[PDB]
Amino acid sequence: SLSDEINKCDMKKYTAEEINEMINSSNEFINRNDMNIIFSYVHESEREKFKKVEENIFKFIQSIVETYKIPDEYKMRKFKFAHFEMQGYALKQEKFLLEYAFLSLNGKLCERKKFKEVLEYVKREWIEFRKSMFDVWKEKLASEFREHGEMLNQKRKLK
Amino acid sequence: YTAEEINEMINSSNEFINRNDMNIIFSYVHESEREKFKKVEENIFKFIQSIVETYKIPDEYKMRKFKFAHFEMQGYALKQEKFLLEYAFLSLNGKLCERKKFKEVLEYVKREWIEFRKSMFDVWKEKLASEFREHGEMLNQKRKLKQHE
Ligand SMILES: [Cl-]
Ligand SMILES: [Cl-]
Ligand SMILES: [Cl-]
Ligand SMILES: [Cl-]
Ligand SMILES: [Cl-]
Ligand SMILES: [Cl-]
Repeated sequence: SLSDEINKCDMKKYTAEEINEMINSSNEFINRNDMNIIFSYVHESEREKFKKVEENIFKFIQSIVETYKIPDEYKMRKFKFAHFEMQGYALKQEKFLLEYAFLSLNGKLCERKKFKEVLEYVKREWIEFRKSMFDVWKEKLASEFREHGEMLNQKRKLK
Repeated sequence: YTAEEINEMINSSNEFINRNDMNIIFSYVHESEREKFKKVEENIFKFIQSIVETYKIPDEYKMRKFKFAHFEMQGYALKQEKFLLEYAFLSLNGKLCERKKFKEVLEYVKREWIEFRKSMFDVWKEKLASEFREHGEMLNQKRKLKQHE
């Protein structure tokens, strides 16, 4: 749609031409800003292309769904869990490539102080993530189960 | 890998840290956060068990909803790990790099992603095709069985 194009044009930070220009620059060295811009563009490009692969898989499985008149309940539940498994494999691939890029672009050593700072931030963010997850999912499932339980009691009272 | 070994490594008097240690610490930390996440899920599920018993909700509904919630939570946990891996990569990477070397790394990352995408397409077409074709065939057979009364 039109609004999706306007919202994207109004948000664009990088072009493909800019990125190719940066990659192909005659400059012997490349600074952290330019490296971050390129990795942000690449992360985004790989994220979009991955989604197109998932669409193509789901379009293909749709042909089997229609051949065997498979109900939507089964189709959507299986598509949902497959999406999760594919995300899982993509994270594992990105993890290896981030480690590859980290070791290839830097020296053998890093300041222990800086490493300890990053590590303390990761640990604090995980505690914060876990607290939030507890509160969010406890409420999501409580409402869903309490509601379904009220619906059952209704059907039970009727009989 | 012990909790004493990793605390010893982080608290080392050594001014710098090598790859071997940095990876052995991030592996231990990824594992520790993975265990701690599972404890949060258990706590949620224990709480929902109280509502299950209050309304006498059947196990079939309970387990199916717990399975789906698990995958949604793990989905958010993978996204959180991805952000924190990216955070650590950008924070520890140096201010300058030889452009030649950067271009080489970038060309490798791009080729690996093309290879990943080709493989993923094929692998997941096969996993879901077999699963759906099998479920479909069993549905037709169950339908013919009821229709032949
Ligand atoms: Cl079904
Ligand atoms: Cl990557
Ligand atoms: Cl470094
Ligand atoms: Cl499972
Ligand atoms: Cl992490
Ligand atoms: Cl890293």
